[PDB]
Amino acid sequence: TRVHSYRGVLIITDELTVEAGSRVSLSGYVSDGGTSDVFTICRLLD
Amino acid sequence: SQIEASPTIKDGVNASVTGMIITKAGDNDFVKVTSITPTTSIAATTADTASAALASIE
Repeated sequence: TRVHSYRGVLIITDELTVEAGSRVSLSGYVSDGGTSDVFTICRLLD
Repeated sequence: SQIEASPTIKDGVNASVTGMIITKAGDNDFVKVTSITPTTSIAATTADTASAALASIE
């Protein structure tokens, strides 16, 4: 009788996954003119 | 030392020293040792508790 044993290595298996997300943000409004240069009263003529 | 140095055996055959057991490890799954006079004895099937055998056969 021997009963003699052996020894191995520590083998482990795992599944890893990292995830993320996305969101789009928008801000708009109906045009009521716009930032202009030389905002002055005018007198058009044809 | 010799069994871990053969160019075509080095990978796939895991061995020990006791006080040896030529098992399999990685890639290659099938192993077989045979001699005439000295020993090359026993079977000691690795496939354990069905699951190991089943996982291979599946």
